[PDB]
Amino acid sequence: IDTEKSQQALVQKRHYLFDVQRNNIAMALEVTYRERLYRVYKEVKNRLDYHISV
Amino acid sequence: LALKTIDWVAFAEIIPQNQKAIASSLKSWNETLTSRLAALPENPPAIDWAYYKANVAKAGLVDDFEKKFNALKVPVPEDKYTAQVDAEEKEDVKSCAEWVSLS
Amino acid sequence: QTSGGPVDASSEYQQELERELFKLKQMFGNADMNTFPTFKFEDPKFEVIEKP
Repeated sequence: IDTEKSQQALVQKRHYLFDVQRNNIAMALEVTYRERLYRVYKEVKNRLDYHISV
Repeated sequence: LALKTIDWVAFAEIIPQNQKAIASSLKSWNETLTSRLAALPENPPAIDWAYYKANVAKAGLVDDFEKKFNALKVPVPEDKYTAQVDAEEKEDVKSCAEWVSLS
Repeated sequence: QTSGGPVDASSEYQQELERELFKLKQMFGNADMNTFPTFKFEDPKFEVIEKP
């Protein structure tokens, strides 16, 4: 009985798998997005400092 | 920012032995991803103009640079990855529901 | 009085200024740093997530 009861709660917990995938999705998305934001911020800063330097 | 908090040994409890490694890799990814999120702030510090307005003697270079920057819109990419995992989750829900009913 | 002299009669130091500015450029970059920057945007890789 209890072993089946154990199997009940276990499968009940199965939903963790999906949300973790979701977590990586939203994470990696903002990563590439913010990485793009700092790529563009760095590159324009580079040209800006280059001219003011020379 | 919508992040679902998670246990982790509970995660380990629900991995079939055929595909542990990838899952573990997945796990690994998560952690480094989290670090990569804490490795940089949300928004870059916007470049001011007055400091360059009064120091860059080049004609219009600072001006048109700042303008094309304001005229720049970074491509904020869309997932196209969440819907499929949602559907897979739905199917898995159906399967575990019938399983638990029969049990 | 240098409005008439773009360098005010230096008559030399170009042979070194060339190298100085060349090195300054080649360490700052190699593109046309006088123009607005262009940007390519890559996108991440992915994989099968469901049970195979």
